[PDB]
Amino acid sequence: STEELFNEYKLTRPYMARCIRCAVGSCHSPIAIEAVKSDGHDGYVRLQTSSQYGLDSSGNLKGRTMRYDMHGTIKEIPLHQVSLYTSRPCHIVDGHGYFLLARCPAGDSITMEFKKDSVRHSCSVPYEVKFNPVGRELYTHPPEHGVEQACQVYAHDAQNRGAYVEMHLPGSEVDSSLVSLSGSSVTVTPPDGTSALVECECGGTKISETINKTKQFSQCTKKEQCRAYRLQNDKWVYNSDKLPKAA
Amino acid sequence: SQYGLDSSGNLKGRTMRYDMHGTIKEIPLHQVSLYTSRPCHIVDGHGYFLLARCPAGDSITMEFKKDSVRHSCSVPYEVKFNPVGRELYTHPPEHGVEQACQVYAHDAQNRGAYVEMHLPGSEVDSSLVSLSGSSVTVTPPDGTSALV
Amino acid sequence: VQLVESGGGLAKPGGSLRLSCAAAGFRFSDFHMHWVRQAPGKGLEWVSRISHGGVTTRFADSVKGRFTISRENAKNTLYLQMDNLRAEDTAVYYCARDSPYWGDYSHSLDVWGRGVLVTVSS
Amino acid sequence: PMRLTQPRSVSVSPGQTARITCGGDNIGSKSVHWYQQKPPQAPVLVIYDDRARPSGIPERFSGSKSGNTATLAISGVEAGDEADYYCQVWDSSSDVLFGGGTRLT
Amino acid sequence: FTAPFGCEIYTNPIRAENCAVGSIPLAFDIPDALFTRVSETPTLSAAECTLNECVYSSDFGGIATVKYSASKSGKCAVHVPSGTATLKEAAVELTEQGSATIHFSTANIHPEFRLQICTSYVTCKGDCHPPKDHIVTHPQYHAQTFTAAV
Amino acid sequence: GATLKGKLHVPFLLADGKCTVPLAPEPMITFGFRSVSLKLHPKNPTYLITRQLADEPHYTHELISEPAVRNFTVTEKGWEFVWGNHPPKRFWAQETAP
Amino acid sequence: QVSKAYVMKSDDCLADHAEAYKAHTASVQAFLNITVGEHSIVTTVYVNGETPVNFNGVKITAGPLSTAWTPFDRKIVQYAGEIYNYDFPEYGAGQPGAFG
Amino acid sequence: KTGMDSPAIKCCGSQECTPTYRPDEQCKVFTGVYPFMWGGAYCFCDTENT
Amino acid sequence: DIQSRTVSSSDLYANTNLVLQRPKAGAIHVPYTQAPSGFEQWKKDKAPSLK
Ligand SMILES: *[C@@H]1O[C@H](CO)[C@@H](O[C@@H]2O[C@H](CO)[C@@H](O)[C@H](O)[C@H]2NC(C)=O)[C@H](O)[C@H]1NC(C)=O
Ligand SMILES: *[C@@H]1O[C@H](CO)[C@@H](O)[C@H](O)[C@H]1NC(C)=O
Repeated sequence: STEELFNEYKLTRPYMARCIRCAVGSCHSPIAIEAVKSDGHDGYVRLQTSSQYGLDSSGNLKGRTMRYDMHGTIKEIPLHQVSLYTSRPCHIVDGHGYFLLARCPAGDSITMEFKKDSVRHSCSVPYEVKFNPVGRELYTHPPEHGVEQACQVYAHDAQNRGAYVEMHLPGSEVDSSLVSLSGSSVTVTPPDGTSALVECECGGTKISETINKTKQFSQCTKKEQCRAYRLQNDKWVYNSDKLPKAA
Repeated sequence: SQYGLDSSGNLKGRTMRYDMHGTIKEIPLHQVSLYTSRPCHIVDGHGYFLLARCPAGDSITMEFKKDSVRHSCSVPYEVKFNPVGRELYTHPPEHGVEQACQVYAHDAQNRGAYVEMHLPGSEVDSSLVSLSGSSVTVTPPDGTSALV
Repeated sequence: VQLVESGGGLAKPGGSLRLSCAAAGFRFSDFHMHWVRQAPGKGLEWVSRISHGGVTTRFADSVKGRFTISRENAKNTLYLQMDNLRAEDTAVYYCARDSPYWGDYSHSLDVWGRGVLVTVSS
Repeated sequence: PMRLTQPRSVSVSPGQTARITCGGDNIGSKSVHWYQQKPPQAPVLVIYDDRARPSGIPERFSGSKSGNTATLAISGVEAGDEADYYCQVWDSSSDVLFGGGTRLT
Repeated sequence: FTAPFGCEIYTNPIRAENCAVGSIPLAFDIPDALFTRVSETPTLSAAECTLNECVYSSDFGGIATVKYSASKSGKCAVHVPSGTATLKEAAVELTEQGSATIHFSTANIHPEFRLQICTSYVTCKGDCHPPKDHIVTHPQYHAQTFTAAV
Repeated sequence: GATLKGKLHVPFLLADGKCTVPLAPEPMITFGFRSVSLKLHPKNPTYLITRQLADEPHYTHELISEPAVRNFTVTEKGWEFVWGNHPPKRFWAQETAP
Repeated sequence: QVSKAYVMKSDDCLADHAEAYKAHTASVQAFLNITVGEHSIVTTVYVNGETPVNFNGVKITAGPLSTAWTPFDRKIVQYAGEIYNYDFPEYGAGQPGAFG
Repeated sequence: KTGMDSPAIKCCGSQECTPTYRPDEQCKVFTGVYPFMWGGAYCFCDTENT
Repeated sequence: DIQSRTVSSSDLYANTNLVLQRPKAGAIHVPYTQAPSGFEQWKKDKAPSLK
């Protein structure tokens, strides 16, 4: 039934992205709030997040769950662990793809956080969340009773309605965990099943090579001197400004 | 309470030691929440002092849980958000221009500011005294004397 | 840097055995590992290799489809499950480590284990 | 699909220069490694690329290749050279392959 | 953000800078040895001036060509002994008899000024047109004067 | 009796630093005869501080929180404005009467 | 119960404070580029009519600024890199709830 | 909505503002960047990054 | 501020005073300063309808 709505999103992956206010200082969070749309009524908002919803870590349909990128590994968490608040706790209505339909009150910023193991990942952005009351009586909370009036609300509907955003081949993510010291030289060790692009400034001669097996550069002595790029692009990504562009 | 050192007086990364009826108990710092108008985020703690990142409000509360009993303290001190520069905002921008501002640094080094530590006053403890046989028994905790 | 093997000896035709290889002196999780056998009087013969994550494994034609390789990185050990023995498998078996400094893709071997005798006979 | 062929046994005089050959199909492009191996002891690689030696091994050894043939050259033959030697090649077909051990004497 | 005369304010030292206030009475004691005789320097004879372009503007919107017949090629100064026109350039190069270009900014709508050049002076005169933009992003270069008549 | 036993330092003191502050959207300037009209669409409440470069600064500062149009006279002897966190902008008038 | 309270400087006063000054008289100094017959110099001249700059034999004297004038009143305040004109109370007259 | 192409970091070298025809687009080539990703600095040449 | 001949039209005129700024040092993003949407602003100041 709903599996046809995910066939495009199954080809994507979550990604890490910059967030101005994490738990401590600005960081590279797994949940980065790219957009906060609140042009509807009754306080309903549609967030767009670097993490994905509705499908598990392996790409399968798994309902009320998030998959997010943690340093190259797609990790998974039930959606009920997730919390978010603008000026008072919001409520997660549904999540699909990169997008999250929630119910929020007014606020000058929106914060989204969840706890995994002992680390609390949070990301707060200054995008204003509006509460637009329908009609001529400016309520801060919908009434218990009244009359039905015309309104526009972010529907709890994931079907295709003609609005699209773009998929793009991800840029190569640099990773310093791939590079270490051994034999008093720089050794780069790509993750198995993937490839790394290694660019070292050593011996006055730039060396740029692509490797899938451990390599030791005899001409390099300090691991700061060389960069290793996680050359994995099988799964596509939204062209967020927080990621580098592929060639 | 105190931050950065454990119940025995040794160093410990992020933990709070607090007095519970004469026993210095310990709890990890991430269990200690605080809020002024929205939840805050504890940047760090050192000694009696706690550097946190909070929004504005008319009162600030710090709380945690231990032994399934909630502990909390809310005080009426005003906490205020002071934007730098000539554009007024409630939340720092995602991007902009760099300007000079004075902020509570995440820096525990010995700067030129001191508070004072004194000999503690004697603290009454009625748990030490109990009735037994129409006479009043008083039993100090081991290793510490009591004035009756 | 050391590779120390164990588990071989004497076994029966058509049966099962195990060879284990423990590594020290380097970060084992990054390097490919190899098993190479040598019969008495004859030269080296490649048995198999594993690709430092368990994602890829390779075996030779003369031992195709029979034997198994695994590696536990956290415990730092390489297992060759020595199944379906034949008589002419009798040989020494060396655990070896893939070498860096490879230039073009070539699979050099740097450090070799002592070698474990394996005998298959009634 | 590729077989590495070496002379089975070699006779050399101490103090002179000697060579052990290794040949095979498509050997010129593929790397030709060279290993020193006493019959009971563990192998130790003497040449890890077509050209270069690993650290610690004596300088008197040097590989070579031309066309579709390769060589291991020993300068100043020593009793320490008195052991078997092997030429190794890797390919995407069959992965690692060693040749017939050249018994030096 | 409130100081008069457009002063910028800085704090180490406490100070104000770039106050467009008043004037500085400079006095120069030039040594007698630095002067050079009229005979040595290029001497100009029979010069003519014409304003090939004039834009009455804050910047040097005015252009004037001087046809010259010099006694010997070289370099020498140019000036206007009056507040009517302020020149962009201090000196010009001359090659026997030819033409040279002088940039200037002006206040007069009907400009007329004595361009002093190389031990001579030429009476430049012409009519001038208004500028393009109402507001410009730099301060005046030409000394204001009462006369802006028909 | 006497109770003071020691001094202990207080951490987390104020320190200077560089600090990100927003820039409000570029103001739309329209010129006229000794006049400058600023069309302003602030995203957050911005302080428009303007003054003149004559003997009388006639400075004004206003907290604009909604879109506005502000017309100022730009005398022959200068005028300037700083809007939000942008650098100060100078403007000087000229004689362009019809 | 005997209780006593007192005022003391904030712990942050070493880095977050305002300096109340008195400003008396002006000194004008200007960075100038001076050329005389292709003898060029870039200097800092103290504009008082006294201090000369004498490079290459020509003596330059920048007389007193013709209209002596300052934007600072007699009594000023510095805070956070900004200078304010403020009639702060004299030392020993500071009143509560106000500056000083 | 303000669409944004990903910042095409070319490091230790220069770039050009290759144009297209999207509605009211702006393209600009910032010099002297030194980006940090989740895994460390994107490149090494401290200047001449684009 | 943005205007298209039809809701499904492929061509749209945009005039939002979009101007770019430098990214924060060490950060990776494309910052901009832009006029707030004229449609939202109109919704805020729209006079009551003809009804
Ligand atoms: C890792 O990448 C290298 C190339 O960078 C692969 O080596 C080549 O593989 C192809 C196809 O198998 C062969 O035709 C080439 O002859 C190989 N290279 C050389 C120079 O011999 C290698 O197979 C890859 N390994 C993995 C793990 O897939
Ligand atoms: C004055 O000289 C300095 C020398 O550094 C130069 O930078 C400056 O541009 C000069 N000003 C002018 C235009 O004379």
